[PDB]
Amino acid sequence: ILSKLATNESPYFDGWKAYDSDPFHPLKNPNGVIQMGLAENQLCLDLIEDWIKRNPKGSICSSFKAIANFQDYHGLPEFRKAIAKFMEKTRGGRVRFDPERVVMAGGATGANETIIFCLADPGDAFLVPSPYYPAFNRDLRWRTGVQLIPIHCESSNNFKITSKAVKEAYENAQKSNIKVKGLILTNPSNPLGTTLDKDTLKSVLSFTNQHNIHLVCDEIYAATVFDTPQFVSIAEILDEQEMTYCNKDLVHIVYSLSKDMGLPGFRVGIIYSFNDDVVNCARKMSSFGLVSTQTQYFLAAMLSDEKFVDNFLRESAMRLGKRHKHFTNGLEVVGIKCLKNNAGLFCWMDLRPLLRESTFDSEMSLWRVIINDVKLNVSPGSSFECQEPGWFRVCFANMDDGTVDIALARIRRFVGVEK
Amino acid sequence: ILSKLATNESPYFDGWKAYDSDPFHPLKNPNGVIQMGLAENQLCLDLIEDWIKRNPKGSICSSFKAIANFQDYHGLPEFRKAIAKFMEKTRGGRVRFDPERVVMAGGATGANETIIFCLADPGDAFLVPSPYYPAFNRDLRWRTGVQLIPIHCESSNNFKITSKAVKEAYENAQKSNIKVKGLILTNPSNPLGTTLDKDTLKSVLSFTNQHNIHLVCDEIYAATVFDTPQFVSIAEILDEQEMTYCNKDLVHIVYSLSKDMGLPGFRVGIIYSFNDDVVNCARKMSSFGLVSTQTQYFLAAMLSDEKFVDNFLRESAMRLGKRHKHFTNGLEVVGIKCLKNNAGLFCWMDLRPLLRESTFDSEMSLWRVIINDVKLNVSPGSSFECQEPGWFRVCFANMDDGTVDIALARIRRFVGVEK
Ligand SMILES: *Cc1c(COP(=O)(O)O)cnc(C)c1O
Ligand SMILES: *Cc1c(COP(=O)(O)O)cnc(C)c1O
Ligand SMILES: NCCOCC[C@H](N)C(=O)O
Ligand SMILES: NCCOCC[C@H](N)C(=O)O
Repeated sequence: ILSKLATNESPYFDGWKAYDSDPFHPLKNPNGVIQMGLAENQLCLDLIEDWIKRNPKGSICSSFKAIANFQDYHGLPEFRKAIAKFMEKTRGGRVRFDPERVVMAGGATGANETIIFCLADPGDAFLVPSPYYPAFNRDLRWRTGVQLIPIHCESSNNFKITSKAVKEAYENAQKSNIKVKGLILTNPSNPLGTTLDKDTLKSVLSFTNQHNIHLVCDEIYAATVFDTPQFVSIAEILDEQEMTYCNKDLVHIVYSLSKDMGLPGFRVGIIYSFNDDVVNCARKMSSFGLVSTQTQYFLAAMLSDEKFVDNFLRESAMRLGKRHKHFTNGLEVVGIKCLKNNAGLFCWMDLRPLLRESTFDSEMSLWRVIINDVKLNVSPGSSFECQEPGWFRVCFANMDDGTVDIALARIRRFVGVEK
Repeated sequence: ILSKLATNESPYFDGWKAYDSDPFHPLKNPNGVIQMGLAENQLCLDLIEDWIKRNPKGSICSSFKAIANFQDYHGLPEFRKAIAKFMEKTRGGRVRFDPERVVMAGGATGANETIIFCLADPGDAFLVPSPYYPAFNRDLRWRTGVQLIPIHCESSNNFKITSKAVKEAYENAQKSNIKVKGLILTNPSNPLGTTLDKDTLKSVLSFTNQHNIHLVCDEIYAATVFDTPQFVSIAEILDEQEMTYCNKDLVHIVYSLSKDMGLPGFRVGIIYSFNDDVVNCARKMSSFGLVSTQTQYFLAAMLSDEKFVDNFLRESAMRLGKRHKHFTNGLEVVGIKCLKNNAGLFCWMDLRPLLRESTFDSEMSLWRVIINDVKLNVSPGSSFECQEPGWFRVCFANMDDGTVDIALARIRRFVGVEK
């Protein structure tokens, strides 16, 4: 006699399974499936590996007893500070983050779930532009009892958020007598890999503020921007003249080191709320997903080395851009267009012309050819609740140059032999 | 407009505050408050510190990329295995643990909360003997909407669980039309520091099984036993002849390394369920509180060193016992009796004769003298929902010999100057 949650728990996992089954390897499995579905950042690990060698004092008492026995939920004082500065830094030191507000959580997964707990009761709702990070359906609803309402986005205006589409989704929900507690954005965007425009942000923070609902911003890809415009954080939107009168009790940021540092395995999630009560409730809830002191120690060390941090953010961006363009260009050879983007660890590719029809059935049909016959594991627009068929997210930050070129040839091959 | 949880959130923290304010230190603050309220294990850290030095390969790629990028929620294969054996070992290898069942969680705090999510819906109930680990009131209810029903325990039969008291609490709840989904024990016991008797366990697993409700066992102090009888794990109760027919879907274990290894800061919580569905649901929920891969690596290394593990469990028990007896004896000099115990990092001291009356008001009165005038931070029975005044939990595993002797003198002093 389990609980509802237990007693109530795989079609979009076909790609992921096809790979695990026949995993590509240059020598061992050369005709294997190339992983292009997971958003990992590895074009920089050599930068982190390096740092670790020349600095044999950023771990295991380089004070072992202290970090091992330390169990306060504000975490190590120096850990907070290094996280707050790493954040100011990512937004070009154009804003200040008070580390006394920095709260921990089980990576961004626990961050997003915890914040929802703080802003909505079972049954309440949250608005969210589509396409969006699929795990949201779990992270934001499963144990929170909170439901998600989609704000529709299409290819015409390149998938931008419009006051029309927002009030559309918003008002619509009201008819059904649904209580909307807030709106959650992802900026830079996932799966679009696009940094939201400054005015666009303003419009949304306006709508949000004009209806006293929250604006949760998951800026986890903040340090993956590799091309203009420059990333405008919500923290910056608030320090602006015309936005001075917005209620900071409605604004919150959700961060993590899993994507712009390539450390998803360290489970470093952060919640930076402009609301003191939320900061409180959020911290008390962090004792369910506190970052390991052992890991807090190591990061306080590495993130305190300005020289390293400045080099990384710069060096890393240079590679991501290099990689991205190299991939985009290859695709435009065989005539494949992508959604122009300047961030993320992937690109929003358009295969609408390869669809036999403009139906999801076709999208799923084509996708099967890619995971089985072209042997590349990629994600289909439907996985992200994209409301228009034909789009695929393709990740390019988890492999080396040679592999990126094999995939390109494979795509070049498949396309040629199709017209 | 926050959520109910946020918009709804300190008298028992007087002791904790008195210490932070005037913290004892041999030279700096010699007349300071001695910390005897926190259940930390440090009589062994030298054993762990040591191991780390002679083994400079149990951390940060001694394979950094791999552990850093690793994000599967079954965790590192070798991490599970070393945790499963460390567990078999703690129960005298008298039982076997299949590491394929080992699920992670945010320390025991996230373990206990996650399991409740899996076994009870908002409004359901759980039975729990009193006194109990105070954080339960948060860990088990706060975000689960599940309520706790106390099974009364008194000093007569030395605070044992009786079928009478259990069916008492159980049936009583039914009248009030409350749905009871299970019963959660702590063995060894907190704050009693007593390992439950073999037959006693059987009786409870019987009542539980005879009413198809769950039996969650938080055996977090399993490796702190320092005196007979020997710790009987619930895993062992199940491998017994007369218990062969009990439903394993109702039995679950909750573990952590925070108390018997002194690593509360590494947030290593485990859930070992004999129920395959719970194991599933529990794992999917672990992605909210996964142990850091960086920490999984280090533990897979140290816990794989049998020689070390055998020495530790043995060495550690020897010190805990040494310390405990030395403390108990001192107390019996001035005539202070404690509840006989063979585990934990504290002792259940009886100050009933010092109470001016048999009321909690008196208990709180006396407690004030101890935290302010005798300057020792200790926990009062009421903090643990003890239903009878006069008992105090006093922790003795977080300081050295000299400090343990100062406290004893302080208590000797206070007692003398009181009769
Ligand atoms: C990858 C991702 C996450 C996961 O963050 P973790 O730290 O790994 O938990 C959350 N949100 C978005 C939008 C992501 O892309
Ligand atoms: C100390 C304690 C906990 C906390 O375990 P953590 O790993 O620190 O989260 C849970 N339950 C009991 C009974 C405890 O004594
Ligand atoms: N979508 C389920 C959660 O897994 C985390 C996301 C992962 N980084 C990915 O991009 O698939
Ligand atoms: N009681 C609140 C949770 O803190 C954890 C428990 C701690 N180890 C203690 O013994 O006080």
